[PDB]
Amino acid sequence: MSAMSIYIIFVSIIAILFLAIDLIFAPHNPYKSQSRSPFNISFFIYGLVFLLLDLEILLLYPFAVSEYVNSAYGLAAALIFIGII
Amino acid sequence: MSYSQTINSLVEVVLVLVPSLVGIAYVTVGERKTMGSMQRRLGPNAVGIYGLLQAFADALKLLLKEYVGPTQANLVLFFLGPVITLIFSLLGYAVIPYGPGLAVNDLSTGILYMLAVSSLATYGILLAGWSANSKYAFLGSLRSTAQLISYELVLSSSILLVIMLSGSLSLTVIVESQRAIWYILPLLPVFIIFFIGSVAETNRAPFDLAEAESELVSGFMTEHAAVIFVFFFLAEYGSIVLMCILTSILFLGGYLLINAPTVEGSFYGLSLGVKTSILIFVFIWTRASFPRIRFDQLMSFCWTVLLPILFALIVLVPCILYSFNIFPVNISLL
Amino acid sequence: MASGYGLNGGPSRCFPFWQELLACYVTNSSEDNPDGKNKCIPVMEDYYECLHHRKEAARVRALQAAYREAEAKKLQENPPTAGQIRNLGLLNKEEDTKKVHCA
Amino acid sequence: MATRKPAFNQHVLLDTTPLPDSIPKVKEIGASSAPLLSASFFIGARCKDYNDDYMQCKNENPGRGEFECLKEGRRVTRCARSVLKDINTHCLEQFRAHWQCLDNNNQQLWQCRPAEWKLNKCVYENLKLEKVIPDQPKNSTPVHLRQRQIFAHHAIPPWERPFIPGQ
Amino acid sequence: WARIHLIPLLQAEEDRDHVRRYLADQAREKGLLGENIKVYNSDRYVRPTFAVTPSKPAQE
Amino acid sequence: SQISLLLLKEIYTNGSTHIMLDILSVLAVISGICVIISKNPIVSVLHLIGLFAYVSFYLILIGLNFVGLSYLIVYIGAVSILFLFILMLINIRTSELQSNTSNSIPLTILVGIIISSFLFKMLPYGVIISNQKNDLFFITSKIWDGALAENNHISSIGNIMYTNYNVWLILASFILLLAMVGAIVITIKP
Amino acid sequence: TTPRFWSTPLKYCRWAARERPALFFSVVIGALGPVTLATVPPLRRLIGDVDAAPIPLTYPIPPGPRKQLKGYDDDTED
Amino acid sequence: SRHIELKYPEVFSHGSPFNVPAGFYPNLDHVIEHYRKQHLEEEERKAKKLAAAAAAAS
Amino acid sequence: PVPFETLIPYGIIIAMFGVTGAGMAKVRHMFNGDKRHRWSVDQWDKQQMERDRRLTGHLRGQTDNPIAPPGFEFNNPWKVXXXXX
Amino acid sequence: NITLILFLIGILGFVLNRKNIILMLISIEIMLLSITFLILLSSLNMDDIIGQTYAIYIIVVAGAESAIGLGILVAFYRLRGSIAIEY
Amino acid sequence: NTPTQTYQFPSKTVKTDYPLIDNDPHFTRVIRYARPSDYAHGLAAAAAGPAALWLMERISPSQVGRGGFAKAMRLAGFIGLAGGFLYFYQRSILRFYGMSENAREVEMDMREMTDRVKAGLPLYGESRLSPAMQGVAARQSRYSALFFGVMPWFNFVNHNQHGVDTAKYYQQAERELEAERLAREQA
Repeated sequence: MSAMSIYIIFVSIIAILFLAIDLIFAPHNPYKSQSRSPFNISFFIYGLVFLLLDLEILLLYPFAVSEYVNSAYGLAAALIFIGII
Repeated sequence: MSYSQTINSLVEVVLVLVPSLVGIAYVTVGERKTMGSMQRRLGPNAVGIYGLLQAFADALKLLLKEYVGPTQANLVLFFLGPVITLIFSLLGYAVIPYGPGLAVNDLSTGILYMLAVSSLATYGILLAGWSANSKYAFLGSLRSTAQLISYELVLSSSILLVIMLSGSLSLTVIVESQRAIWYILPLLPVFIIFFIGSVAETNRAPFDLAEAESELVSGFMTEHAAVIFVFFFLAEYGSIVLMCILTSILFLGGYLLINAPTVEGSFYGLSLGVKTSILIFVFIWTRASFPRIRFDQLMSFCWTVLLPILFALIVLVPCILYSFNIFPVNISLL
Repeated sequence: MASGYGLNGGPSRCFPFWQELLACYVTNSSEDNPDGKNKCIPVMEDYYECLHHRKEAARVRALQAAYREAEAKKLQENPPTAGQIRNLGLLNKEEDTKKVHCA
Repeated sequence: MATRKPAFNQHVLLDTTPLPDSIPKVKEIGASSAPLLSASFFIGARCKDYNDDYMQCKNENPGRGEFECLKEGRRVTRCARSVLKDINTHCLEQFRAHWQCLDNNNQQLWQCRPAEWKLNKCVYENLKLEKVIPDQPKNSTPVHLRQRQIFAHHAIPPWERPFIPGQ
Repeated sequence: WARIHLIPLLQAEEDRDHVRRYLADQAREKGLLGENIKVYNSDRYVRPTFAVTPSKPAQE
Repeated sequence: SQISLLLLKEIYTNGSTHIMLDILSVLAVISGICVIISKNPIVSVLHLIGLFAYVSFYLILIGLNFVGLSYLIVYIGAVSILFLFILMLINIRTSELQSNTSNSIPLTILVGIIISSFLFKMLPYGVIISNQKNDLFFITSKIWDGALAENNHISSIGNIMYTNYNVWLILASFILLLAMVGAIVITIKP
Repeated sequence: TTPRFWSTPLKYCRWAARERPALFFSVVIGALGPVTLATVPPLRRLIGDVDAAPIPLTYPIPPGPRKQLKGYDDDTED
Repeated sequence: SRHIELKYPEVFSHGSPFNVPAGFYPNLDHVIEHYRKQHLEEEERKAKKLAAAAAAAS
Repeated sequence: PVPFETLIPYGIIIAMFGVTGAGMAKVRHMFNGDKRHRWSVDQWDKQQMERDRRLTGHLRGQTDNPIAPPGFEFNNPWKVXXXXX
Repeated sequence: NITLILFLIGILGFVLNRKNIILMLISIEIMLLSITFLILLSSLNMDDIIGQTYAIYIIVVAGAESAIGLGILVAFYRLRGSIAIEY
Repeated sequence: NTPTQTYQFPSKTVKTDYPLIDNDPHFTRVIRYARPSDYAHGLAAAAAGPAALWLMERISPSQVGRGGFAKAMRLAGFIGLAGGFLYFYQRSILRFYGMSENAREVEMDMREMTDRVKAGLPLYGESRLSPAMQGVAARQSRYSALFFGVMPWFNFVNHNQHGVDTAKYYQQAERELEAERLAREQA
């Protein structure tokens, strides 16, 4: 059994124990139209520029683990790619 | 091998996960005591000897407190966000090397694993604010999600500069490659930007609108009771410790120092701990020292200051590496 | 596949079959003899075999049947155990090596 | 079998059928990775021609190099075996020191320089086989002959010196 | 360069195993099906993708 | 004679269990079905993220670690976060979005049989050899000249994507540039 | 009040260094990439800082015909 | 035309130069020779058209 | 003066890292047969360890012998799998 | 095989949906993931890194087109105030 | 000094009028073989851009604000300079391709390369790139100037894949090495 599989199971188990304690031993009582408004476009921009810039960083990660074979020629294309973005 | 594989994996997981949670518990006790000494006060000194049981009192109190969920929107969805945040906040510890290869998973793609699990943790915050069925708290959780993704870009841009130096995503190889020099010296601006990004990534002050109650519209985390508070708080301290460990790994030489297997391992663990603890102290030090930045200013800081510098450094650094014939080899070495 | 760049940084495993097929076409097809591309037909079938393995799969399905039909007819008085095989070719386990080899 | 990296293997398949008698026999090399690695440059020094010839034979017969290069494969096994026989009869203590250090140090050659320098000297003075690395930068000392190692976990003592033949 | 010096002695040992096991699967085929099924029209050696395996694993 | 072929369990260096691909496959389909029958669109996107994770987890377990983690970072980490932000800001009445799915069920059956029967015939053996007594086992062995200096999949991609295939990278860059300029031009007050 | 670049280029540069430091010095650092790509490698040649040869990433097959070796034949076994 | 002519004959030079097994790449000498012939004829066909016509003829 | 009580949690945090480091180093070393473990294991390294096991039985076993024992030519493991190719 | 079933799920999204235009955007994402998963598995069978490269550019382009589509939806919703088709 | 392989790689043969000199000449070779007319055509085409924008402002005024036209001219002047330079490069490189009359260029190439043979230097020079990466550069910029209306590319690598059988350069060098030998003896 891989140490990574047991790790995932244990972390999940911890989360269930915390839920179980507060579900079993904590008290519980029955203690429990809507207007609308326009939303701010800045939220769409933050997500949009994050996503598009997140993709470009992802595309540069192969270069950082391939710099030796890429050498000067691969660096040119990386610099061309960086300049465009 | 010598004994059972399952036994080894049990013990290795228990050795990393259990002492980690002990350390996360005492980072909260240390935060209160460090800010207190800075505030001419004591901090927790009565719950247990020297206040050493304070975090255990807090956790048990909250775990036995009653939870007040929303107006029956959904049982599963309400807990779904908190569960995701805690699990993926803790999953990143599995690639931390406490010595060369001394990790739960000695992964060659380890840096990308850490980035992925952090991206999956932002879901819980966003899925919580929506599930609360309060349009006021949703906007705060929305602003907190915008800050987390924006500064995720700052961290992965900084990390890309470190990978260019070491030529590898293995956390072990990054650390071994610092026997030449700790990357904080050649990449000093990157280390400062990365540390600032790690504070913002953790919703920590001066970037702490998520828990700010004095700001009129802020304080999304402030409506979390009982078990849900424990989930979110543990996830946050767990991420603070992991962002300090990763900062030491990338820039402070990881487990490196300044014959028996037990003592070599202890010294490597201690050196990583000392470096991590110092950054935890600085982390507490900045919360006590600064006022809070407005949401519009913190987004402008990320997108008009930190990122333009980082993308400029992304051009310069490989040009320096090529110009000095120092593009590293990418094969398994170190 | 035909690219010539494999998963481990080396070349792709079907690339030699792809180079041969292109080699057969370029040197046996032309404008003068459009029927010269017929020779490249067995080479094409080898390339598709490398990619997909439908012939080799078919051959082993048949051979496993005969193999697993011969073992039922025979009676294994004392087949080697997993522990002994693990001792095959080792520095101090000649008896296990001899037993597994039926020597 | 294929050179693909497995991801779901749960079993090992062995075949006890030997080689046909028409093929001359050969004793396989019985040395583990760490001893082979401490003796690699020594094997390279003596058997480079046969190693090159074997590889060139395979390149001359694409798709057929396993077969019809067997006789050249057998030479490469015998020459390497001669170097591990000669080392074990003349440098055994120094040989065991270097490969035991290598096995304890992630098989990283730069972690065992004192043990390497001791073996390099002994081998050269009995077998006339010398370690050589092509194309090292002429403006620096060869990395394996450097008194200090940057990536070494323990610092090389100052009383343990590199072996430069002719001194 | 250390690995380069070791490659031919390790490759030649793997080459004899492939030759050994390929001839054995040939002899088994002829003694079971009566003739050798041709997978490739080429005469080159192709490393197997499938292998005939016993219906059961080792007992222990 | 004797038993020429020896099959025995591997003890260490074992390898992952092929059972776990089947749970990941079924969990992807269930999550897939939950996407298009979900009442609320936000719940539909939450099931979409689960579908992304199961595919990503599947790719990781077969050894496609870089692309599998790329899915987690890119699709779940940024595309899905953008979808939920917009969906959770817009006014949605779930009642206005419910079609009578029973009216679409006969067409659903006909489409499923027709399309599946055509594309399945097009799948190469690699994708159909081990799905739906005599079973075929895959055999693997070592090479030494090929294993001199292994590249990880990310390295192998890096060796060619800036040099041999850099026209694709340029094309993608201009597509990313168009997306940033376009999405901005149509949303924000100038 | 802010200077214009195309009329007075140097005055604009001083203002940008002082009033938009993050934007100005990103352009300066970004332009240092190409500058070191033009200066240092010529500089390094003059001083004698030579580039290291590439390390082998494949078996280095010897160029030329085979050498026709005579040694370690089958009769040499045992 | 039934015979396909490669727009990119240089695809015969593709292939990873890393981790190359001995005897992996097939021999392409005949392929190289094919394109030496095609290049030499074309160069010779231009060599005669301008030497015979537009020169020594006008 | 120095507020030592404030520094005690840091000592606990530092000591927890040491416990993990020492513990992980010890159990891994016992698993490897009382020798230091491997790291940055690539395909060549894994193959050399499998070749070490078919000489000694142990994936970390070492032998300087120039002559392989009988049955070495027969114990090269061909790994079998059912699905992922 | 799983990749084929996923393509049907994306196909079936257009069959069953008369009024949810957001589901139309999601069903394209399902189709594109199904086709990329098929390329990835085939690239593993044929030991070809170009398949992984092709899949990376599909992720880049499909991520790029998701952003354009959401931006177009935002410009649409700014004027209408609804993403519901009256049917 | 003949390597017995004067045609190392499979090149693409294209039907043109004039002999092929170089499928991928070096940037500096394309600047040094430029004719005075190529420069004349280069600036004249470069001047056309801003001149057309200027003429489009004189006949049909844009009604732009105070500084708008200067900004537009700056972009037009750069567009014309980029467009004009690519036109200049195409005119010189088309003679290497054999797609334009190139008798003068054929002569000086035959001269220039022959001098290198007898001096011992490589025909196309020495490269810091691996031989595999030289193939990548050769297969990227080969005939690339025919695509200049869409995407620009220039050869800055020193590789040995120029599309031409190199026997012609060695025959001349050998042939006039003996002429200088006989002349030296007769002295």
